This record gives sequence, C-alpha cells and structure tokens, in this order.
Amino acid sequence: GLLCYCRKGHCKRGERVRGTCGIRFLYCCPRR
Repeated sequence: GLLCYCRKGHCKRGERVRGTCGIRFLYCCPRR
C-alpha cells in the first residue's frame, strides 16, 4: 500500500522505483 522502502543498487522483483534515496540507494514502492 502507501509505503515505500530504500533499496541498495536496485529494487526487488515487485518494488517499482519511485525515486532516489541517496548514493547507490533507490526509493522503491511495492506494487501492492
């Protein structure tokens, strides 16, 4: 739902990139 997480290098097979968290970190939001 309305909750996203920072991922290192890339998101998991389910989380879509929403933005950037920092150097080598991406803010990904799950597709559910």
